[PDB]
Amino acid sequence: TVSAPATYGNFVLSPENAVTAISYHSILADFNSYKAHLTSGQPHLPNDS
Amino acid sequence: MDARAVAKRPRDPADEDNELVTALKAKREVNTISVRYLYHADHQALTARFFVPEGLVEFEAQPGALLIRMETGCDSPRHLYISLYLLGIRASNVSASTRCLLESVYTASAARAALQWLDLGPHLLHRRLETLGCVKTVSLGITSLLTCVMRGYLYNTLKTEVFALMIPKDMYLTWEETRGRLQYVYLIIVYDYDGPETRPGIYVLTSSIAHWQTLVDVARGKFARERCSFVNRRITRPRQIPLCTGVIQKLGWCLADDIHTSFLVHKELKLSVVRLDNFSVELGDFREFV
Amino acid sequence: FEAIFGTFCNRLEWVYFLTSGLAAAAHAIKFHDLNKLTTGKMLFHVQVPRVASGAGLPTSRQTTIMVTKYSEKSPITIPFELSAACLTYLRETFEGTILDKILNVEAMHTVLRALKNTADAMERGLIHSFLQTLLRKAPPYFVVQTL
Amino acid sequence: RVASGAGLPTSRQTTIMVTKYSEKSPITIPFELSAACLTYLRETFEGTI
Repeated sequence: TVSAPATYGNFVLSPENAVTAISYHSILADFNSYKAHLTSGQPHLPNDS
Repeated sequence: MDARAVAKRPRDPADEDNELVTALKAKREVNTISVRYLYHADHQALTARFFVPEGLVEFEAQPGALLIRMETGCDSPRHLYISLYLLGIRASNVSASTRCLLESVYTASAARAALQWLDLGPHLLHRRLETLGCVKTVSLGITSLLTCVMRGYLYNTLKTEVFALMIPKDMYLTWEETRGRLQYVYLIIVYDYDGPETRPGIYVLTSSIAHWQTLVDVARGKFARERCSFVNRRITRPRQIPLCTGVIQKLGWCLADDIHTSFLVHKELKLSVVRLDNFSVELGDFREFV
Repeated sequence: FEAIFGTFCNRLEWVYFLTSGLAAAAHAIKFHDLNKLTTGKMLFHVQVPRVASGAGLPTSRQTTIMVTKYSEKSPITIPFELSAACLTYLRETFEGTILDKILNVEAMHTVLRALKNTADAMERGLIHSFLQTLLRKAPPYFVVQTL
Repeated sequence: RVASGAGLPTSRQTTIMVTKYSEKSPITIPFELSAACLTYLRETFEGTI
């Protein structure tokens, strides 16, 4: 017997990603985490998006 | 800007932390490396690294010698790094005994190829050669590593001892009987045009003269026979284009009291040299006089 | 739009001389003053038993040999490089703005990461050199079996 | 990297970056319905069994 995910995973398009897509023509996943970690001074990522 | 900052004494690398120490202090981390004091940090001398074949390294196993770059037009290695002592085997300003000794000691395969390349081309030694200052370490092998200074005071890594420069006795020349406490040392090449070959002489000259005009005046005074030979070949053999009975290059400043005479031993063979301990290298290019 | 997902930095794995099985073949002694000396000698004194010979035959003699063992030197080197940007930003600040803070963090992390990588490479080089000196002296199987 | 003896070559400190991309492959399938079935589904006539 084995445990498996019971449903599909949901990916949310953040509001900041909207302005980045409109102006910068790119979407960076988990952008708020990127900004917080960059300004905090920790280079190593928490985990994959 | 503020008055206190302007008036403050200059920054002190003497006791301020090195960059790696600053970083490891910042993160509060320690590596096994003895990171605090960097070797060669206070070194003023400009250092170059050169690779040379095993045959030429003899007489460089003793630290201190002039390292010369010679040209070869072949596609394969275009330059070969040669020592001043070996170069004497070609000069006509070497006694027969010393030339025989150098010919016996340097009989490795690679050396004779350089000697062939030196005289297989039409051009004189002047256009073929260029000087690289003084060499100061050995790491032997089928190919050996040399380290060399091109604007320098000549010293060991910790500066625990000064390294001298040695010149073979037959090449050493002086043009004054009394020496001022400062005098410069030059590399001198002169050519004999009377013989069938353009026979070159190799000289090293110590003089208290720094100004080019008077040095060239004295040189033309002493080398009058060679100058007359140049004029004689020019008049005698037309459609030939000789040039520059002698050439000069400036290489060194030294305090005259330092000069000593010493013997040098390798392969349990004995050579006679002149020695300059507290030496320094200043490099100019070759220049021609007639 | 063009979507860039999570960016990954390599999770470099550390290794040490002591943690490796080759350390059991080795004896490791640390010595802060090693730079000054170049000679290491050990000496062996052995007396070999002699069996008392029979009648008539030539007799043995009280006999010894003295032998010495010598040192092999094999230093190892690793270079690592820093650019002008890290060197100048590691010791300077410009108006204290946020971007300058980012640059300072990047420079400090770059130099310390280079130091960590160099230390790991030095440990790897030490174990490599020990294997080199061990293998260069080991003779093959057939000669030792014949012996 | 690993160290080497003096005079031997040494490995330069090196880095590399790689960018994997994505691929697209949609899927479709039709299903049919009968006209009589559709019209009986939509509305009913005079009530009979």
